[PDB]
Amino acid sequence: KTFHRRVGDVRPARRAMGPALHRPVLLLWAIGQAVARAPRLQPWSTTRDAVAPLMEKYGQVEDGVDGVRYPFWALVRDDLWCVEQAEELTLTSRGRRPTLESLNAVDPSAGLREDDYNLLRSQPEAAASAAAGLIARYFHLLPAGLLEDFGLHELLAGRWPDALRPLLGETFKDRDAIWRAYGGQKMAGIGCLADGILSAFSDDKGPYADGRIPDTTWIAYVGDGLSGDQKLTDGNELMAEHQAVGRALRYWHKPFQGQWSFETWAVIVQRRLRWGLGEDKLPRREFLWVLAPVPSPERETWPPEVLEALEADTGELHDDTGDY
DNA sequence: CCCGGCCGGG
DNA sequence: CCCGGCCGGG
Repeated sequence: KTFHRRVGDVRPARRAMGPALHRPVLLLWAIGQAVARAPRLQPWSTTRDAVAPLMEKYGQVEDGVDGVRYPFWALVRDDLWCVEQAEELTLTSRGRRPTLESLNAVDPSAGLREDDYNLLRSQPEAAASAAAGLIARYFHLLPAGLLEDFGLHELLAGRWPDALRPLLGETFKDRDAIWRAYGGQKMAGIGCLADGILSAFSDDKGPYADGRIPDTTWIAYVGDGLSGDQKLTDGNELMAEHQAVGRALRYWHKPFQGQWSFETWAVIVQRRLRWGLGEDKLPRREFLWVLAPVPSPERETWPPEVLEALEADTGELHDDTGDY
C-alpha cells in the first residue's frame, strides 16, 4: 500500500541481458516532473518524445520511442501509474499494452497516482528516497549524464544516498522490530527491505566475536542455506547479482545479546566455498561472501584499496572444499 | 513498418 | 498459471 513499498516492489525480472529499465526510467522521470511542479497527468505524445531520449541513453535500449509504450501501460498495475480514457484504447496480444495507433489516435493523459502527486510535491524527503532507491537499485554508477537530465540534480546534490533510510547506526531489538520499520522479511540473513535494497544480517553467536577476517580489512559473511550444502538460490543469488555489478548492500550486525544495528554499507569482493557446520551440526558445503565495507553506495566515496580488490576479483567462486 | 504471438522469468 | 518487453512474419 505505502508508496514507499510499491516503488520498492518494482522489480523487473532478471532477463539474461540485464533487467528491463523501462519501468524505472519512467518512474524516475515522473518524480523529476513532480519535483519540477509539472502537471500531474500528461498526454502520451508529449511524454513519449520527452522520455525516449533518456530511455536510449539510460535504459540502454535501441528504439527509445517504442520503448515507452510498455511501461506507459504496465506501470498501472504496479499501482503507481494511472491512465484516463482506458476503455477507448484498442488492445493487442490478449490483455497487453494497446496498439501504437490507438495511442497516437487517442492521446491519453497518463500520470502518477493521486496521493503520490500530493506526497511528492508536498514532501521532498519522500521524493528524495524514491529516486535514491531506483538510482541505487537500477543505475548506481551515476554517470554524470542523468543527474541533471532525470530531474534531480538540485534534489539530490552532494551525497545522493543521504536520502535513504535507515541511517547508519540505527538500532533495533528484534529482527522483527526492524521489519515494522523497514519491511522485507524476518528470514534469511539475506533479503531486501520494503525499499527494494539488499540487506545482509549477521547474528553473532559468541561474545567478543564478530565476522572480521583476521589480519584484514574485510568481513566474512556466510551464505544463507541453513543445514546442508548451500545453493545459488534466493539470498545467495542476490549476493551473486550484486557481486557481478559491484553493487553495495546494507550490513546489519547484532553483537550478541545486543541490539541489531545498521553498521555499514559493504560490497562483495570475493565468493568462496567452504566446509562448515549446519544447524543440524553436520558438515556441509557453504558460501563465504567476503565483504569490504564502504562509507556509502556512492562509488566516489570508496577507498582505493576497495577498488583494487574488485578490480582484482575474478567474480568466480573459489572452492576451498579441497583442503579444510 | 507496427498487429500479434513468442519468449522466458516469476 | 501469470505478464512485459522481444522479435518474427504478415
